[PDB]
Amino acid sequence: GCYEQLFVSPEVFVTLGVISLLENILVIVAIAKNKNLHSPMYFFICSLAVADMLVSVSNGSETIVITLLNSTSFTVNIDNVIDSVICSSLLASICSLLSIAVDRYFTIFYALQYHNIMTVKRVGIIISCIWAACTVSGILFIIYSDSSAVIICLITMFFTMLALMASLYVHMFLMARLHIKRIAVLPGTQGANMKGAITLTILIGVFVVCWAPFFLHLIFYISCPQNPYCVCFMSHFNLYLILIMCNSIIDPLIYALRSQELRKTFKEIICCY
Amino acid sequence: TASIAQARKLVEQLKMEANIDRIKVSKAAADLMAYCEAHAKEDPLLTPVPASENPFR
Amino acid sequence: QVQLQESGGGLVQPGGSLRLSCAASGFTFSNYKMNWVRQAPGKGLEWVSDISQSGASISYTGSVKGRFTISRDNAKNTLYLQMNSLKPEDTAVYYCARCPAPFTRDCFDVTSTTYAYRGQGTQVTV
Amino acid sequence: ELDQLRQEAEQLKNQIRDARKACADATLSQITNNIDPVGRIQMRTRRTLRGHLAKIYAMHWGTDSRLLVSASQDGKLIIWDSYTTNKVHAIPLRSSWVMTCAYAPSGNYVACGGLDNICSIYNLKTREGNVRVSRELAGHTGYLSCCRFLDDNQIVTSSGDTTCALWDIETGQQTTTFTGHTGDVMSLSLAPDTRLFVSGACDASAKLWDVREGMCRQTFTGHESDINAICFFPNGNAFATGSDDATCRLFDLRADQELMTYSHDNIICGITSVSFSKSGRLLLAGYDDFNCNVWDALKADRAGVLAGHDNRVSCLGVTDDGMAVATGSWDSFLKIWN
Amino acid sequence: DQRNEEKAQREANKKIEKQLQKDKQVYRATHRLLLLGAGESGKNTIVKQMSGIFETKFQVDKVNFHMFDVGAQRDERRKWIQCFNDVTAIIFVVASSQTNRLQAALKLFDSIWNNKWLRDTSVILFLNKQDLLAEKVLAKIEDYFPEFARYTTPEDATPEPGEDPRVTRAKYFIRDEFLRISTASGDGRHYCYPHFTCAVDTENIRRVFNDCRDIIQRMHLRQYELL
Amino acid sequence: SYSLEHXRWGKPV
Ligand SMILES: [Ca+2]
Repeated sequence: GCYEQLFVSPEVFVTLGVISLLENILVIVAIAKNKNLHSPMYFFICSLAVADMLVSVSNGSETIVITLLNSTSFTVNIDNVIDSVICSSLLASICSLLSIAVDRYFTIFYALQYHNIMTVKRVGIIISCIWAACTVSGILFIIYSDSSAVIICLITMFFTMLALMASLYVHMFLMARLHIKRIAVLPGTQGANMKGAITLTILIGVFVVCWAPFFLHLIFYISCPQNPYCVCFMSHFNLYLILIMCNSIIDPLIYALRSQELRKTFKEIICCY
Repeated sequence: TASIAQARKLVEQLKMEANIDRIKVSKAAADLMAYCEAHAKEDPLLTPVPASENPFR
Repeated sequence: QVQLQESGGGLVQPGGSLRLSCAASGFTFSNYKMNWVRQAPGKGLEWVSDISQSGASISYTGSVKGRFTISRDNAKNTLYLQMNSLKPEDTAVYYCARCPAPFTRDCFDVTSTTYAYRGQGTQVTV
Repeated sequence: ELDQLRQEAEQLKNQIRDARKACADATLSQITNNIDPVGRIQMRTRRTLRGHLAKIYAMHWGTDSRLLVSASQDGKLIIWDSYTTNKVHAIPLRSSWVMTCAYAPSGNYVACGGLDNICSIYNLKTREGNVRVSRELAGHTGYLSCCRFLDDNQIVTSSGDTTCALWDIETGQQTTTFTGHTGDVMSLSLAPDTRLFVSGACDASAKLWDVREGMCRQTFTGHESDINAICFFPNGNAFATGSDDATCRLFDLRADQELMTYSHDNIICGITSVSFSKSGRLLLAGYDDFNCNVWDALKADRAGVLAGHDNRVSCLGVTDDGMAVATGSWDSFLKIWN
Repeated sequence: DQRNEEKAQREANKKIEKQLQKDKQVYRATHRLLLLGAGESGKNTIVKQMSGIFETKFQVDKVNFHMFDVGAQRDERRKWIQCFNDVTAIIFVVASSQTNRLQAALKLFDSIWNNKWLRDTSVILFLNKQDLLAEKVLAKIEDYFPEFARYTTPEDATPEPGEDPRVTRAKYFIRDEFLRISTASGDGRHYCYPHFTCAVDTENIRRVFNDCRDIIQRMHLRQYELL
Repeated sequence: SYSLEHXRWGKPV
């Protein structure tokens, strides 16, 4: 059944959209309502939560619009607007994950200068510049979607930012391991080596598993469109979109929910609402 | 025995404290209770003062 | 008001032993760590022994290991000190001292300046 | 001679103990058992004041029940308008290690200090409109733990050298020294008529001092560890103290005896601050559990709690009129309850 | 007509809040250090080679450090020690070697380390006067620390060339006596960074800098579940 | 003729 395009029940798209919407909204509210959670790292987490909310919303909207139109000029403009929103939001999500990791690398490797670098003014400038560039790129990538240049630029940006994220986290891990080696050599003395390896495994594995199939799809979309096996692989586009939305639902649990303050704020908000 | 200088001051202070015309406890306790009762209606932290009077909200 | 009153002192010949005591009042004895400190005739106060509230962990200065032991009895509010195999170097005034706060393990009780929770001391001449 | 003087002191102590026992016909708890309880008290936070970065050590209400002064570890005092939550002043300090502050009853001056052993007095009302240091009081050798204002020209301070002092602000000289404590002095409280004051210390004791004579009139004992907070009763014939033994005690200045003990099996933390309500019926105390308990001062029952802090509560106070209770903690926030 | 006073108060906040924001940035970029030591500690040298309280400021590689030295305070530390509970590090200087001054230092360190308010503050520990220890030992430890009689040099010891093995053993014995306390009580929230320094040594200025860096790095590594 | 489908680049052209 590879030749036929895989059809995924709209209900699944609307369910993932609503649940991730709820969680992302809670993450944003918890940050806005807790004055202690105003460091640059939480502004970057907020930006990520916003991008994930945008992915879940627009895509979900596209699903509902398609379903309603199918049950029953305008179609072209609606499709172009929604797709430009989705592309911009996906670029913003990837850039936000890179910023988070990039922010963290700074703290670990610039512990004494860190505050003279990531000043709130600069955090606001960086976030606004990222969002503006992502919106503009999403619009240009949809207006000229029928061109190889757009797909090539999308796979280049993805794989450059994947390599950067993996490099930054591997370097921080190696520094943590060096500290472990020095701490353990004392006269008075899972484990830290396992906790660190698990943290890297989750942080990189989730990103790669939930994103990469889509960009592999685009790679085949330029390289081998007519090949009998690549056609079968491309039949799962509707599943690769679900994996991407599943990153929108998962990511808050590996960044926003690791901090104790955000957990406390979540639990108070949940009991209030 | 130089430290007797400090001990002597202690002794003098104790003598001054020994000569106190101490009041009976039950009378003072009754007086504090009566004080608390006399002003109970006047205390905004015990009395459910209306919101229109409370300047903090 | 809290008081600590040492007892069991005296003069002994080299190689002899004493059993010191300390009666406490005005506080719950079982909630505090107790220490023994000494005042040397020509030297400042030095810590000797530290017994935890439960008696489960006992620390001694290295110079008294294998010669001195301590114990406490929480039903009597009494702290003891067994001083065995004594030498001229052990001549000092011994004081029983209480840690400033209950339910903790951090103590600052060998201060030169008047410490509030220290007894009068007993002279142990050898 | 030293042993005989010690014996004489012990004899006097025994005479005092018997003199106090002679008056102990009944406890407070045997009288107030016929008084209806205050019931459940549920206060709610109305305003939150933000701006300090470091843990806040001191707060004091002015006499108009509208302005607050607070001091953090940054080296900054902030004057706040409790009604509109707006700031009025932000005074930089010479040093950041400030432990106490006080608001003058006239509203003209602010005093503060700490580990520098200097009490700095700032004039808030100047012709230029700028806040300036008017006086630096020095003589104390230990850290400054508490300052209180008697009048515009007189200030009472206490320090970690076991001595309290009365200072003449205009001349800058110390005029009265109050000695007799052996531990650090932690907190001062002035009588409603500012003729007497009481000083608590890290001796598990408190002393009733005569402001005008320089004489210590009474010594109170009863706590098992260091005393951290002290507060005069509204009437002026009793005071409440808090200590590191997790107990709060009410003492009567006329019977020279302990009158009531406030404790609970689940409280093993010390009492950072103590304050009374306008009627004296409620006793409020801040703890190390990041909360505050409201006790029925005549019953020793718990009336309610104030929860809303995530670090050690450092200070507590009540407005002169009685409309609100404010607290501060090591979270760098002040909160007002109602 | 009362609106004119309300407007005036809003203006005051604008002026104050902007200044507070400027001050807030200066506050977070400044690293505060508490300096403690033994009565015979060369604390003065510690300051020279780098009222009730004194302040010293340093700029090391464009990083601003603020070191506070306890002035003429009473010997009772249990009340002002709580105030220094948010410094980057506590620097504790102990002279090696008349009372058993080392036991007092070990007694003090044990009390500090286990303080309920200092559980997250790391300690940089300087062992001073190495030549006095070396001369005393080569010219006694067992009369104060009997377990020294069974102590052997750690397999990872790196003594300087020319040192007497008896001196290197004494140095590591003392270091290990402090480290056993730190290791036994620590739960991964703070660490001890002991150093063997000379009475006169300008390198100490970089030892504090590098230690402060590592303290912060491991703090963040703890936060990110990497360490 | 032209239709709307989930996402983009669903089918190669
Ligand atoms: Ca589309």
